[PDB]
Amino acid sequence: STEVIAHHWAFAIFLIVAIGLCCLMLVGGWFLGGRARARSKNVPFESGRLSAKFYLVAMFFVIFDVEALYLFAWSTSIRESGWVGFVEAAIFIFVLLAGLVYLVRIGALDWTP
Amino acid sequence: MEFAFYICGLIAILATLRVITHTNPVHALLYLIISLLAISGVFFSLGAYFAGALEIIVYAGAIMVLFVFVVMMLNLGGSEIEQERQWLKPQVWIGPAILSAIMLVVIVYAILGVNDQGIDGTPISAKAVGITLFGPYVLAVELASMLLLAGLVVAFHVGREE
Amino acid sequence: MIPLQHGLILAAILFVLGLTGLVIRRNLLFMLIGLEIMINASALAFVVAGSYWGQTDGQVMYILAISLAAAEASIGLALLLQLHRRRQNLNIDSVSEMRG
Amino acid sequence: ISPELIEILLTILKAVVILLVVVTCGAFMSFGERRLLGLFQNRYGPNRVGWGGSLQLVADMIKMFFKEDWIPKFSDRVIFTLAPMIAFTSLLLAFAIVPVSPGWVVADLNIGILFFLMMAGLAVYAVLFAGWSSNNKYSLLGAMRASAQTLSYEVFLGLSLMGVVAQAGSFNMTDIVNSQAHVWNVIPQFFGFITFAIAGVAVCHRHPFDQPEAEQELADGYHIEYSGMKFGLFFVGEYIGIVTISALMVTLFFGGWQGPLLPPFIWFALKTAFFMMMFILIRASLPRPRYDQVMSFGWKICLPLTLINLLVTAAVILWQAQ
Amino acid sequence: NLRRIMMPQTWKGHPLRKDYPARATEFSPFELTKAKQDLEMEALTFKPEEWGMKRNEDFMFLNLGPNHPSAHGAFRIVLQLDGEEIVDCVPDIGYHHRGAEKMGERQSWHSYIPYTDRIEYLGGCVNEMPYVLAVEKLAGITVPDRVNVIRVMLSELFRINSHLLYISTFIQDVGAMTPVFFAFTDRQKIYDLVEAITGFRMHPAWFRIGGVAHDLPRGWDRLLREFLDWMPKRLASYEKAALQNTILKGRSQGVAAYGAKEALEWGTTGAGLRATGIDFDVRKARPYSGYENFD
Amino acid sequence: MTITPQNLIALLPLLIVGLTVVVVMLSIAWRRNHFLNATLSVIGLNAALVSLWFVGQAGAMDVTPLMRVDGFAMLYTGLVLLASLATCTFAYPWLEGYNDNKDEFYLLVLIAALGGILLANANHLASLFLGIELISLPLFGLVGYAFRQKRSLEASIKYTILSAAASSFLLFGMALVYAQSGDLSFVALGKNLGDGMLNEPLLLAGFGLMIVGLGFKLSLVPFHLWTPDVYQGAPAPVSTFLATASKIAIFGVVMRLFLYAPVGDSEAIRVVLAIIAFASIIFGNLMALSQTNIKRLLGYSSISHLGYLLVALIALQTGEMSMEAVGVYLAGYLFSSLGAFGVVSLMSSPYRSYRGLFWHRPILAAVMTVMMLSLAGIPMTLGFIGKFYVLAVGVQAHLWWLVGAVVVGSAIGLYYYLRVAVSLYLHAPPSNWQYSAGGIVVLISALLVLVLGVWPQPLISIVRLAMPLM
Ligand SMILES: CCCCCCCCCCCCCCCCCC(=O)OC[C@H](COP(=O)(O)OCCN)OC(=O)CCCCCCCCCCCCCCCCC
Ligand SMILES: CCCCCCCCCCCCCCCCCCCC
Repeated sequence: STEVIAHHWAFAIFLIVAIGLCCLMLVGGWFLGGRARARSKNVPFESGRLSAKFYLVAMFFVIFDVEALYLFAWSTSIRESGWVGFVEAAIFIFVLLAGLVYLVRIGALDWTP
Repeated sequence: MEFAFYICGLIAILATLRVITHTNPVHALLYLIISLLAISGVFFSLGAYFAGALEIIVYAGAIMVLFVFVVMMLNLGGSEIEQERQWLKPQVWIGPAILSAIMLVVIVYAILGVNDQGIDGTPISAKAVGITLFGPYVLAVELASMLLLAGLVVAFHVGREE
Repeated sequence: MIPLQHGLILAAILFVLGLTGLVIRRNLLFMLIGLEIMINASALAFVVAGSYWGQTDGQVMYILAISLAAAEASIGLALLLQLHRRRQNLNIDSVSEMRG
Repeated sequence: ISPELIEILLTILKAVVILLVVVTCGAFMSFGERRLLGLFQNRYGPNRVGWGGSLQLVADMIKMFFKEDWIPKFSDRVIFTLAPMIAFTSLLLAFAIVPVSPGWVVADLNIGILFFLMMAGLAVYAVLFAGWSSNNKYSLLGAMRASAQTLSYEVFLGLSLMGVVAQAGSFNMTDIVNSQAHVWNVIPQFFGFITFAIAGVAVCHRHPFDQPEAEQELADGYHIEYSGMKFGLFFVGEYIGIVTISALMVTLFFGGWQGPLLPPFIWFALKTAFFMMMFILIRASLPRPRYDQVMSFGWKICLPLTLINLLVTAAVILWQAQ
Repeated sequence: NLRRIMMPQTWKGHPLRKDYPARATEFSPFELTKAKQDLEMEALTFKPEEWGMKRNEDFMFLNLGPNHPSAHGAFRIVLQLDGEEIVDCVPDIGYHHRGAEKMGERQSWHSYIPYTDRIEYLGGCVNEMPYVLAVEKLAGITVPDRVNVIRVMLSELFRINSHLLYISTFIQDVGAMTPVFFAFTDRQKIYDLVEAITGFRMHPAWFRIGGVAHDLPRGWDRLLREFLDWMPKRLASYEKAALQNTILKGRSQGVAAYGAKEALEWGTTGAGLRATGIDFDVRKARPYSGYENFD
Repeated sequence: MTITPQNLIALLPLLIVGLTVVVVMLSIAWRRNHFLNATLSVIGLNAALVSLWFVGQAGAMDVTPLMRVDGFAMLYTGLVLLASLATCTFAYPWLEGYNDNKDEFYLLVLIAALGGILLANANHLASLFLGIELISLPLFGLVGYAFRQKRSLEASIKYTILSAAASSFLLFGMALVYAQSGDLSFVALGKNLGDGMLNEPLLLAGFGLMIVGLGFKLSLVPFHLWTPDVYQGAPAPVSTFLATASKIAIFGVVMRLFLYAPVGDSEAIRVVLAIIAFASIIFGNLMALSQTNIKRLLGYSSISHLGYLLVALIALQTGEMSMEAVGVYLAGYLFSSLGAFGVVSLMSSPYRSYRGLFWHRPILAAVMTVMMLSLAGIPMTLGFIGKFYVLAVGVQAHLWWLVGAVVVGSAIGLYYYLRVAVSLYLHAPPSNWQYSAGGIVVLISALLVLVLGVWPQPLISIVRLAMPLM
């Protein structure tokens, strides 16, 4: 139809104009303004190994986000799946909450020493 | 439909080729981010809306965030990677390359001798995937949650500081 | 009007490129990257096989594939983190003590 | 001359007009940040650059254009140039699916809010790239803390969204805004309201979750090496993200453009601007929590709340549908 | 470790010896050549073995300062981090050394009062008070009671100013940014009264040996009454808006706690000692300047 | 398809192990108690074992587009459950010396046993894939359980990378066979072809990629090199568990896939699997000639006996007693591998020389040597009945090359097995009820081996009872 291809072309125009606007603003920022030189200009700002709990938090996010995508797929068809799908999602939610309770009770999510 | 699919496939193959032949972990990670965006563009061209949307949600949004997180953990500044560059010596890579080349030849010979009337590109909405997911595939859903649980507990038990 | 064969070939170059990424690379991080290339290639092949027949089975097995991808990526990266923590290197040819 | 090409050109013009209005109100929201903090702190704010300070934003734009743009030699060039681009364009494209008025929408996608979610993923990529590219251990640890925070809130952002998804029964924005034609979604999805508000505040690098202002004394902000127009790109992206999350919130929980008497765009503008003022109030009022407290509230509280909200929403929806 | 605490290790001599030149004019003008800047930046570089850190291959080393985006001076802290836990730290001070004692050997008894003003720049007359009290002890001067009440009034005004600033900066450090604006408006009211009485805002230098510089202006009671009816509702609003906030309590309660023994053995005074239940205040234990005439 | 109460009682073992996983997890989260978690582990496995008796009373039923339960499923589920129970019983005294957290081991054992039950009941490509991955994930969990150890960590890395690669191989073949056929049901693989064009190139290529994945999974040549490294690096209960339950479950699902598929009787697939069987028997017997370590030797033995198993597989479309032969030989395999690896486990416990074992542990030496003879095909043992069954199956279908392979490989096996057996009795220079429970488990394994080698009729009748859906 005409309306759908019009919306598709509008979305593509939005994409390319946003990309071009951000790149053009960066190009204008880099092109204009004079430049300086100094000794400590290229040294970093220090005003003159870290723990793996970051990995644990990110991997926790990965697993719970995959279970979240399962919930995302379920949520758009709650009515048509009937009560049986609600029950199956209820064992899903129960397993998820049991896992989260396990992670809480063992200090996996407890960042502090 | 054809243009987006072919463009995304071309930049996809180029991107992963740049991933496997790069020395900087962050540069290769960015290249495979671009490649996963291309695979999702291929998915949207084919009409699999949920599949490409999910590829950018978690495949290009969660797993490789953990990849960049681990690169941030290690601070791989090129120690024992780029000081020799042994994977770019032809006596190392030529053999496995011709192995994968003859494998690709066999695989595309098997592919090219099958029936095909094309893909009409009719969209398959997320509600149909949700209906089938909690319909005849319920054991797959629950036991895949069990699989994610197993990966979670093993990754906790192994990846500890102590 | 896109042929199923073309998507199957595209997944095939992605899969064999992941195969080279596993084989020729000595950094285990790049090897896990190549494993992700193969798993994403298989997911793409299953998506295009589902979209050819117009069924959701390809999308469901794609979701199963990416759940496996998340699980085994976490698995390999935990193993990599422990190896780098206790060994101070990521060369896998160094991790070859067992032999016979 | 053909009516189909006329309609296509009109739709393209509408999309361009919407995009220009969004970026100009993002810059005007930087100006409104300054003015509204002045109003809320018993002062006036900038009111001498033009009438009422309305020409101040032109002066900041001129200054950050003509300031020297400098990429450090030790820093990696491509990631340094790339991270503000993502921090801008991700929340811009997250706006791109909002229906402002009937007949005024850029893309009536069948996914929508999912595309908002993957732009949030691109935002966490932007902050990660900005932190790693600086080649500075202070910015390294600061951006790792920020990225872990936004992961810990983006985990339940979608699950807070899922209550409105369940009530609407689809993913499209038009169906969401038409399911609120009788009752606004803020009343049934009140737990979704608070959880999505907290997740939007945390994912947009806003107080009380903004890392570069969380610990200025350790000098560990990941913006510390960014200057020139990259710095302005970062703040324009953050303020555009404020506008984006406000418009998402209006079109999701507050009925969008639906209103009794006023034209629909007027109601949409009023509700969005009310949530922007709510952003000002929570920035100027709420103190910043500690990092482990943020972790505990993100995981042990908000995520089970979203799960119970989705379960109760499903039970109510299936119980009401006999 | 007997290392220099106020000056860099690359320093010659000891300033408080009587033969040392006090003035920088006696020294050469401060040349900062390229080599001088390189060795001065090299001297500030922290290496763990000299300071006693004694570094496991996992302890992150962190540097805060010497520049300090806050009102309380400029200084450096070196941090040893087991992950996110501070295992050991030693403060680096001497970045604000003004040589006040050797300066006191240089100025006379009368002219030293502006230098006692800037010892702690949040006290003003509170800092001027012990110096003039000790000088009057030396000279055998017994001040009249009106002088005592005026000095008590100015000390209490500057104490309220310093406490308002401390509460504002602590609240801003927690994360609430509006009470700094309100408390600085209150500081402006206090500064109005102090400017009217003495003639300057932060450093009045208004105390004198045996008394005060001038008599009180006509109308100081009006400004004092205005500030006294302005204060308590603002203090109550301060408490109910930020101090009773649960996020601030979670940030602050139970953080860096110590008992009476740890405060006594480390010389802690003020509210740091009085928070342990030890009722030791100078104004009640050893009464001075007629502080016993106040309830 | 919807799930009926009869279907609910058909899913009894999977539901029971899932509930037991949840219960064990919550007991871990309450208080970290090693003995309580082990007790709930064995109690849940025994409850699943009794649930198989209830399922046998219930009957056989196709329950899902995915799953199917018949006597095949109950038999293999019982084999896997017995293997996991023995793994827990052997793992407790080994875990008695582990300073790190002990309670995750049983959770991983139940998750992998749940995956094995899934694989035993699997009648779908999705079910096969998910059961394989549910087997694989806590196997890397348990192989690298003692990550402080050098050998366990390198074995964990090896198994992780190789199983991920084979998983992608299998899933790519899965996608190819779906692209050719159009349905993931087991019965519709090649059903869309007839009149002589059954051998479609894309169907054959996708099937061959699945064959590559499963040949990794059952330690088949040339995907056999991972077996001794992973077996030696892993702890002894993990070696037992991987040797028994994983091999039994994936071989049962390979039986079901090659029995139900109309393309399972393809000529080219038959020749390829015959070549794989020949090479696996010959190689996995030839590697173990000069091994001084028990674990790598048992790994090569596992490769050889999986070659014997696939020899029994290759005549499933011509012969009729191939399934009975496979069931009997898997019972003998189960009892043999728990015997050998259990003696290894009680020698290696607690966590911290087979020659001259008889002068300090006489009964352990005795159970080890009878089970060593049992792996050889020596009479008065169940292994001899296994070789008798597989040789009868190979004879009745004119697989003469594979018969000669079995004979030669059995001779080499005789060499190294009785080498270890005589090494036991030479001359060389506890006090808890759980150690006695592990010894009791290995002793009833020995007595079962001896009795079923003397009178194998009850086992033959039991396996003949468990027929699948025709
Ligand atoms: C467009 C959408 C957005 C629009 C704008 C409006 C919404 C803004 C939302 C802002 C969200 C800020 C979230 C901050 C959460 C902080 C949680 C936390 O970590 O609190 C820690 C604190 C103490 O924790 P504890 O463990 O007890 O510490 C013991 C140590 N001594 O624990 C506590 O203090 C306990 C209480 C924690 C917070 C409870 C929930 C507060 C929600 C935000 C305020 C909403 C107010 C109304 C907004 C307008 C509504 C129309
Ligand atoms: C923060 C708000 C950002 C809004 C961006 C989009 C603005 C679109 C403006 C459209 C104006 C016309 C709307 C349709 C007609 C109804 C209203 C008529 C009177 C204005």
